[PDB]
Amino acid sequence: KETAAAKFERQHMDSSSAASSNYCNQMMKSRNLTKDRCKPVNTFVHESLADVQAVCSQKNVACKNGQTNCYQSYSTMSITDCRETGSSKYPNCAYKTTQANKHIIVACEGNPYVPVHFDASV
Ligand SMILES: O[C@H]1CO[C@H]2OCC[C@H]21
Ligand SMILES: O[C@H]1CO[C@H]2OCC[C@H]21
Repeated sequence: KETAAAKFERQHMDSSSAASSNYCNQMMKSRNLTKDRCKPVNTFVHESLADVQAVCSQKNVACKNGQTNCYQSYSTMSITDCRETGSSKYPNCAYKTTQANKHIIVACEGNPYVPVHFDASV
């Protein structure tokens, strides 16, 4: 199917600015993140693809799994955190939409060196 780079864009990119309270419910579904199960948590970045791709040349930091290919953005970015509620039960996945402005940390790989995993937001 899709590549790791493409999967990252599908799961985490939404350049279309600060996200409603129904945002995650619609987005998690439209991006096919509720196909096999209700993905517990997810984060969407409201910045241009170029700006997110540029993070691969920014601050090198350790990944949560111990690998060394993670990078933290020098500036904060507009992001939306999606967290599954308790009343949420597949195939009816319910999410809590939370907007914020924080630095993002992504793992990069390949040639071209691009984001392939969203590690965290700090
Ligand atoms: O869960 C509530 C929050 O905002 C409403 O609009 C659509 C669905 C909704
Ligand atoms: O499993 C139970 C716990 O809370 C309910 O609401 C939706 C599904 C439910």
